Formats: sequence, structure tokens, C-alpha cells
Amino acid sequence: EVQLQQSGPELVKPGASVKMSCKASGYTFSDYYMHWVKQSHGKSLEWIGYIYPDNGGNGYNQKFKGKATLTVDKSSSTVYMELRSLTSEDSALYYCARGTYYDGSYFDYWGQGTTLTVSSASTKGPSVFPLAPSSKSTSGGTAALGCLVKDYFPEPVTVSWNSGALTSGVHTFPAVLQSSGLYSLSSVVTVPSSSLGTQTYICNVNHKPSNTKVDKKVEPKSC
Amino acid sequence: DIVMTQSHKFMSTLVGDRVSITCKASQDVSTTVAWYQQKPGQSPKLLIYSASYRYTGVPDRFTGSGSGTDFTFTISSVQAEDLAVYYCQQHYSIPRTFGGGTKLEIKRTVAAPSVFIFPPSDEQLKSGTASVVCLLNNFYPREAKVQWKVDNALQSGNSQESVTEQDSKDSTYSLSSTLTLSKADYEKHKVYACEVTHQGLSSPVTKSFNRGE
Amino acid sequence: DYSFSCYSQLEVNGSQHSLTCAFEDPDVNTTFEICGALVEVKCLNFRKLQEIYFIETKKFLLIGKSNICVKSLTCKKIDLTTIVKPEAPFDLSVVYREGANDFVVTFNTSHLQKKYVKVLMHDVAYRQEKDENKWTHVNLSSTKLTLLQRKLQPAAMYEIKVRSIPDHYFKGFWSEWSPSYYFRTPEI
Ligand SMILES: *[C@@H]1O[C@H](CO)[C@@H](O)[C@H](O)[C@H]1NC(C)=O
Repeated sequence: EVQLQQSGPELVKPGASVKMSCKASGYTFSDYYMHWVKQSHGKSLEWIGYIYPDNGGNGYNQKFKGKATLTVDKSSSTVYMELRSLTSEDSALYYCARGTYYDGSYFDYWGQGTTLTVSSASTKGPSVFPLAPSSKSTSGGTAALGCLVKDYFPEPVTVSWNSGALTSGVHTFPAVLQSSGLYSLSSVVTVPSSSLGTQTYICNVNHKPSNTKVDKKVEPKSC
Repeated sequence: DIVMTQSHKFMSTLVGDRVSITCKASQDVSTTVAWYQQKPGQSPKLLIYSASYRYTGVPDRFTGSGSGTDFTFTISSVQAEDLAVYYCQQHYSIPRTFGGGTKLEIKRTVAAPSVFIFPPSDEQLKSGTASVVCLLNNFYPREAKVQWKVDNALQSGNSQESVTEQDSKDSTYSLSSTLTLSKADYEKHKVYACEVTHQGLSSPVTKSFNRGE
Repeated sequence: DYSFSCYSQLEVNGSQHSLTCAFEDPDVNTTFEICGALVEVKCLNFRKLQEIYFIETKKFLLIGKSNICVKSLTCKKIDLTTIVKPEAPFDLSVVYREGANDFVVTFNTSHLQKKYVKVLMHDVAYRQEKDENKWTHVNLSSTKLTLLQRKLQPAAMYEIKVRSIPDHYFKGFWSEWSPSYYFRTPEI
């Protein structure tokens, strides 16, 4: 199938520049337009520009001095550069999308998006603590247990359970910006209480800006 | 630029019911308007193009109509997984402009939250900080109030809440309230409780623990 | 007498006009001045860099002919309203309408909101990839065009671009080609 794999999240200082990638696969890369889209905090979608891989292009007046789009057929990769970064280009998720065959008008395939954060603050890895299932504090046959991912910067963080094998009953809460300028969140899961002694639960936290790949076992805290 | 304006920012509906989101263009854009669907934590998915044409693989319950300036995207029988933000985009001229979006919330019967409380781990305590967590699980509607009590003393300005997006399976929400203290203040007191009130609780639900045990 | 060619872009930066000039003759290794009817000024000195001379100033008279004399080397009595060069259009786009089986072509031009040069005529030229420099041209007055699918080769890619001219009180030259746009046609 068609795939548009974008680069990972980025942290950049104000005034500096950024370069995001979008590698296409699964189709003739040279026959389709490639557009870039911005999703601001307010969930609004702003087009950025288009590029035809056979040669080139650009668009949108508002992004004339910010955006610079280029392409490489050899690797089938569309690259996208940011110049005078501000505190406004940050809280934006940047998507790469493919325009339909006959025209680049509307976009039929989208990448996963790259989160950009431009702040004078430095990177901070997360501390992963357990939220142990208290044998007294379980609703009947169901027990809740989780992981607290505290004090990290910037967004985002990827939390999984048992390397993805545990999906039923998982709830990863949106990060909250603490007074310390660092982020923190919790990821909980409900399981049959009888399984607390027979089955093992590990939470896998991944913070790419700090390159921290943490695993934490969550055990019923003994007396 | 051609400005696309979606009248309503939020819409609530029951499962199996109809929904019609409207989108108005500042200029004539003929019949060239597309509709995208963005589910929680996902990228936008193209559902409709050219006002009324359905993209391949899109279910038939999604339809579109309109021309010139007025357009309407319609779900004939909304389903649980239809939770998303729906955008209109004029694919008529350059620059390409989207609408503000419309979040489609699903209305369902009341669901009381399941309350759990987690004390801070010995690791974090030895680090020098204590985070007590209160989990409200699978409740509806979204509004639920949580108060913190340390030895029956009401807390204020030292806790933070975070609520999830509506679940695509049971149409519920979940909330996490984190109370943050220092190791000194934590070991200084004994009882830690969160009291939860919700539309589905005939009386407050208190979950507590004694420091230690 | 040495030969030259000039063109004046009007209503560019706000109302500041720009009159550029260049030599027709091929070799002019010199180890340029234009006077005439103006407003608030009698004669102004061009700026010199490489082989182009322009000034950006707001005090300009649109009414009256002017004698341009090269320094005195050569003179030419030209009208400021007869050497106008429009700004190249932009934001060119083509959209296929599946229902009507046609392609709508749209573009924009900053002259629409201009005071003096507000009436233009645009030439849209489109060609197929295969044809070695053959172009289908269409003259228009609006900012939108419709190309019928039946009048286009199926399963073919087309490149398209647009130019403009004053076509009212003002006369001058054709603008530069806008950035091209590319679109495909369904396979019958
Ligand atoms: C054309 O450009 C003007 C100048 O800013 C702008 O106001 C207008 O919205 C544009 N129209 C289109 C269709 O791009």
C-alpha cells in the first residue's frame, strides 16, 4: 500500500532552522504532487505548499519566507525546511500529503506528522514511575494499574504496554505542562484482578527528543 | 484567500442518528469541495471530494451536497467509530484553504466513573517528590469534579487534571488527577483521598488510603 | 545614435513606479539619464548596476510624454502609459470536475486591486508533454477558464501558464510567464 513516512519529532532554538523529511513508498513517486500542511494548536489546517517531484514548485503567500520545499527522486523523499523559526511555528503538527492523480487539488494520502517544538529550553528525558494496583483498591474483578511519565520536554512521548500486545483498556492521558516547564502524563490499564499474580505487565515509554527508551514493570505492591 | 467557514465548532449526536455539518465559502468554488475526517490521534482521512463524490473505500453513509458557496456533509446513521473532527476544504483555487473543523461528539446514557487511587512509589519518594494519582475510568458525560483531601484538609492549587478523548468503543471519557507534594509535606500527613462527583453518582465517591500499610 | 529599450512597471510597491531600461545593441562596453514630464521633479538620475537602470520613487506623473535622452547621446519621446509592464500572474491552478468532465483553470494578479492598471487581458498557453514547443493559446478577460474534457487528449499530461497585457487606456508589454502547472486527464 501507499506509505508516507515522516521524520521524527524535532526540538529547535528560536531563530534557527529545521528540515523535515517525508519518504514515499508503494507507488510511482514522480507522478503525484506533494503538499505540506500545518495543524496549529487550535486544530486548524493551513496549507503550506506543493511540489511536483519531476521538477519543483511552491505556494501560499503566508509561508513564502518560512517554508522551502524540495525533493529527491533517488530516495523518493520530499524535504521541507523552516527558516526564521518562531514560537508560532512550534505548536504545529506538520503533515505531508499526496495530491490525487489528475490534480494536486485535494489530498488522498497523509503522513503521520512531525511535531515541531522551538524553545530556548533544553531536552529533558522522562522519569517513569509505577502506579501499582492496590489489592484493596480494585473495582470487583477489575484492577487498574499504570505508569506515570513525569518531568520531560518536549512533546511527544510514545507509551505502550507489553510492546503493543496489550491494547484493551489502555488510556494514555494528554500531557500537562507543569509549572516547571516540563511535561507529565499517566497511562493506565484495567485488567482482570485474578491475573495480577499470573500475568506480567510492562509499560514501554519512548521519548525520541531525549533518545530515552524506558521499560518499567508494574507489580502489585506487597505488604 | 478563499475563506471556508464551518458554522458549528461542536456537534453532539446519538448512535444511529443523522448529522449534517455545513460549510460556507466566501466565493464561488463551484462543486469542488472536499471533506476530510480526522479521528483522535490519527491523520486526516479523505472521505469526500467534489462536494458529492465519495472516495474509494469510504462507507456509503457519508454523503455530500452543495455548490457555489454552501455545502453540507451528512452522516445518515452515525456510528461509534465516527468520532472525529470533520473538515471542509475548497480544492478550487490556490491557495488551498481548509475549514475550522467540527468535532462530532456522541451522546450516550450516563455512565458513573470507576475511581481508583495510586499512592506515590518509593522510588519517586526517595527522589524527593510525591505524586498521588486519582483515576476516573469510563464515564459519561465528560464533566466530573474531583477534590483532594489530605487529612480532611481541602487542597487547592497543587493538583492537575487531564481528560482523554471520547473512546471509539464505549463512547466514554477518562480523567486523571495528579496531586503533587514534596517528600516533607507527604510524610507529614497520613490520609490521602480524592472525592469524585458526577452526573451518574447519587452521592460523592471517595477513594482514600493511609500513608504506609 | 545608440539603441535601447525601456519598460515601466506601475503600481508596484504601493504607488512607487519603476522605470527600467536596457540596451538593444549587443556590445556597449562603457567605462543613462531620462528627463521629461514628471511631478515634483524635473529630471532624476538612474541607478547603475550591471546593465539595468531603475528608480523607486512615489512622485511620478502618469500624464504627459517624456523625452528620454541618454548621456547627450540619444533621445526618444515616449509616453509613460505606453511602456507599461504588468506583474506576472500567480497562484495558477487546474481542477478537474468529475461531474462536468472539464478542467477549471484559475489564477490571481495583484493588478486587480491597483488604481491605474486595473483592466488586463490574459493569455493562457497550455501544451502536452510530447509536443516539441507547440502551445494552445487562449485569450481571456476574466480570471477563470474552462477546458472541456472532450477537447483534450485522454490519458495525457498538460503543462499550463499565463501572461497579461494592459488592454484599456494603458498600453505596454506582455508580462513574464507565471510558474507552470501540471495536470492529467482520465483514460477514457
Ligand atoms: C487574490 O489576491 C488578493 C490579494 O491579497 C487576495 O485578497 C485574494 O483573496 C486572492 N484571490 C484568490 C482567489 O486567490
